[PDB]
Amino acid sequence: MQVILLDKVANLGSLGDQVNVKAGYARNFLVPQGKAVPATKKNIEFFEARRAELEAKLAEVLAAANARAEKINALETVTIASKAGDEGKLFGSIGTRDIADAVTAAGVEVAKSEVRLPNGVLRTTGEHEVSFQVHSEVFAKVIVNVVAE
Amino acid sequence: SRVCQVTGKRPVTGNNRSHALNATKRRFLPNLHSHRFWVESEKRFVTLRVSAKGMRVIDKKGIDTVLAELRARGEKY
Amino acid sequence: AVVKCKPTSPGRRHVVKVVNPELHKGKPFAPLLEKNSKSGGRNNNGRITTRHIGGGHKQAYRIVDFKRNKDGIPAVVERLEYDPNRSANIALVLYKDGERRYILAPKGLKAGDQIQSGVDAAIKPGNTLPMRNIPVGSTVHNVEMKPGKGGQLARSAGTYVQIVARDGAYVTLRLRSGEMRKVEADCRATLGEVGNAEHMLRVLGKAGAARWRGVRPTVRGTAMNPVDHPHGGGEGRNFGKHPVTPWGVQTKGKKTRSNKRTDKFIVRRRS
Amino acid sequence: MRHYEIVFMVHPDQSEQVPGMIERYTAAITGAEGKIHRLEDWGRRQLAYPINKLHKAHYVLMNVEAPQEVIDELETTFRFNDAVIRSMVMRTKHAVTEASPMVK
RNA sequence: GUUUAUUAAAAACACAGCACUGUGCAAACACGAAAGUGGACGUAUACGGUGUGACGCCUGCCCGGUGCCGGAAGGUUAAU
Ligand SMILES: [Mg+2]
Ligand SMILES: [Mg+2]
Ligand SMILES: [Mg+2]
Ligand SMILES: [Mg+2]
Ligand SMILES: [Mg+2]
Ligand SMILES: [Mg+2]
Ligand SMILES: [Mg+2]
Ligand SMILES: [Mg+2]
Ligand SMILES: [Mg+2]
Ligand SMILES: [Mg+2]
Ligand SMILES: [Mg+2]
Ligand SMILES: [Mg+2]
Ligand SMILES: [Mg+2]
Ligand SMILES: [Mg+2]
Repeated sequence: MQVILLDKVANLGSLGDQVNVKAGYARNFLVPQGKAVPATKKNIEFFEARRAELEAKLAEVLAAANARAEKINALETVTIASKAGDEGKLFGSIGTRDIADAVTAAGVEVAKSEVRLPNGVLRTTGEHEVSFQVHSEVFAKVIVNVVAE
Repeated sequence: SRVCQVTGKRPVTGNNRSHALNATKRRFLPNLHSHRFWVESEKRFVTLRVSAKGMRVIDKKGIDTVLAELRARGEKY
Repeated sequence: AVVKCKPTSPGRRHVVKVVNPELHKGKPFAPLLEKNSKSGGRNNNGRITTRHIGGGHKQAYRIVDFKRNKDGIPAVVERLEYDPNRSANIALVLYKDGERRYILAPKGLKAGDQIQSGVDAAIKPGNTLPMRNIPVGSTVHNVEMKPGKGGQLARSAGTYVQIVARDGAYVTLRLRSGEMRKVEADCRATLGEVGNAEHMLRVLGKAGAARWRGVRPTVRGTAMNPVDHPHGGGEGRNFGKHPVTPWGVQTKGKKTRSNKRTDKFIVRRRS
Repeated sequence: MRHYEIVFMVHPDQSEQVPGMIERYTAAITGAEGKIHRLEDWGRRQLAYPINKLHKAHYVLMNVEAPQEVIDELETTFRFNDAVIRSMVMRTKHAVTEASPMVK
C-alpha cells in the first residue's frame, strides 16, 4: 500500500513520505483521520509538486493552537466537588468528562477524549496527576484536585 | 442476500468431488463482510456489504469512484 | 416450614408442601402485571424446539425490577408475594416518591424492612450497590454481568454468589455452580442470599403436580423404536450403545461449551 | 452502663486522617449519653509480625462507657471501614481513667 | 393415569422420586442455507439429555476392551 502522509507518524516517517504500510493500517486508521492520502500519481501531482509547502503550512497553523493550550493552562487550581464518604470512600467516580468540565470551564473548551489517566476511576479523594494529549506532539503536566461533599 | 455490492459476487454451486469422485452439490459462498468505509467527499462512513475481493477494488479505484458506480447501477448504500 | 402431608389417599402419601404464612393471600399489584402467553415449547416455525413443555396453569408475568435503578431513594417493603413465574418469592416495595416495584426477596427481608439502592447504601441484606463497594467475601445475589444491564447471576430460589476477590476493574465471583468468573466491579449486585431457600425441600408427590407446572411427560429413549431414538429397539430391554441425545450427541460427560468469546472471564471451571 | 476498652489498628498510610475518625466515634459515644475516659493515640507503632503484608500501623486506644447498642453499632464500623485493620472491643469491669503504661 | 381409532389395555408407557451428566446466559440444546425463534421475558434450588422408577433395607468387585474426560513433552501428521 503505497500511501502518502500528511503529518509525522510514529515509526514510518514525517510529512511528505510515501511509505509502504499494510492495508489495514492505511484504510482503518490513517486515511479516515486525515493522516494520509492513497498515493495516486494524480495525488502525487496534487501533493508532492503542488502542495509540498501548502500542506506543510496547514501542519504549522495547527501547532500555533497546540502551544497555546499549554501556556495559558498553567493554573492547576482545578476544584471538582463530588459526593464521597470518609477518608477516601468515593460515591461517584471521576472520569474524563469530569476532568473536561472544569478545565473546559476554566481554560480552553476542550473535548473529553483529550484527558490521559493512569487510574481512570480516580477513587481516592485528593490531588491526582492528569496528563493531556490535546494533540499527539505536545503534552502538559496538570494535577486535578478531588474535593468531597 | 450474499451479494458483494462492489463486484457482484454471488454464491455459485459446485460439487464435493471426493477421492472416489462422488458428487454432492455444494455452494461456494463468497467472502462477504459488512464494512464501513470513510468517505472524505461526504465526511462520513458508508456501510457496504462487500466481499474481500471488493475491498481490494475500493483500495485501487478509490471509494469515491465505486459509490458513483452504484448510483449508476441503481443500488442504495 | 415444610409440611409432610398425611396419607389420606395415595398421591398425598408423599406430598411435602412448603407452607409460608408470610406470603400475601390476595391479588397481586395489578399495574405490575402483563400477559405472559404460553408456547408449548414451540418456536416461530411452529415446531417443538424444547420438549416436554405444555399445559399447566395460566400465569401472569410479574414485572420484577432486576435492573434496580432507584438510587438513593429509600424503599420500604410492603409485602412479600408468591410468584408463579419463578422459584423465589417477590417483594412489593414502596419508594418514598410513591412508586411501587417488585424485587426478588432476600433471605432476611420481611414485610416492613427498608432497602435502598445506589452507591451510598448500607451494607446489609436487600441493598443494591456496585461491586467495587461491596466487601470481599460477602454473599450477594441478583448480580449483573454488564453495568446497568440487569441482574442475571444468583436469581433462583435459594442461591448466592460470593465475592472472592477484587483486582482493578474486575471482581472474581464464586458462582453457585462453583465456577470462578471475572465480572466488572461496576456491575450492581444485591446483598444477601435470595429468600426462598427451602424451595428445594418440596416434594410434588403425584404425577399431575408436575402437569400443573407445564412439565409434560418425559418418555425415556430406550422405550422408543429404532426410527425414533438412537436408543430404541431390541427384543426386550436392550441398550447396547452409548447414551446419546435424540439428535445423536453424547450425553454422559461430553462438554458442549463452544463459546470462545467469554473464556477470558472464566477463571476456573467447575468440578 | 457497660464499661469497655476499644483499641483499633489503622493503616499507617491513613495516619494523617485518624483524628478525622476520632471526632465521629467519640461523637457517637457521647451521642448516646456515653462517657469517654481516656483516648490515647499510640502513633505509628511497629508490628510484631506482618499482618496484611505490611509492618506498621497507627494504634488508637479508647475507653468507653456506652450502651451496648452504640457499641454493636460501632463494631460494624470497624468491619466495613477498610482503613482500620484490626479492632478489639474488650469489656472491663470499672472505668479505668489512669493513663497507659505505653504512653511513657 | 396412558396405550396399538378397527384381533393385544398388559407385567408395556407414564409417574412422583433417584442419580449421573451437560449448561455462566447472546447458556447447553432444538427449529432454521440466514435473520430469527423456542429455551425464558427463566439464571445452577435454573434448564436440557440419559438411565432407574413410590416406599423400606440396600446398591458388592472389575478401567483389560470400547466410549467420554484430563495431561502436552516425544513420536507420527494435513493444507500452507
Ligand atoms: Mg448424481
Ligand atoms: Mg424435558
Ligand atoms: Mg423424569
Ligand atoms: Mg420416564
Ligand atoms: Mg417399543
Ligand atoms: Mg438410528
Ligand atoms: Mg433380552
Ligand atoms: Mg448383551
Ligand atoms: Mg385394537
Ligand atoms: Mg382391548
Ligand atoms: Mg423400567
Ligand atoms: Mg477405559
Ligand atoms: Mg485407562
Ligand atoms: Mg485427550
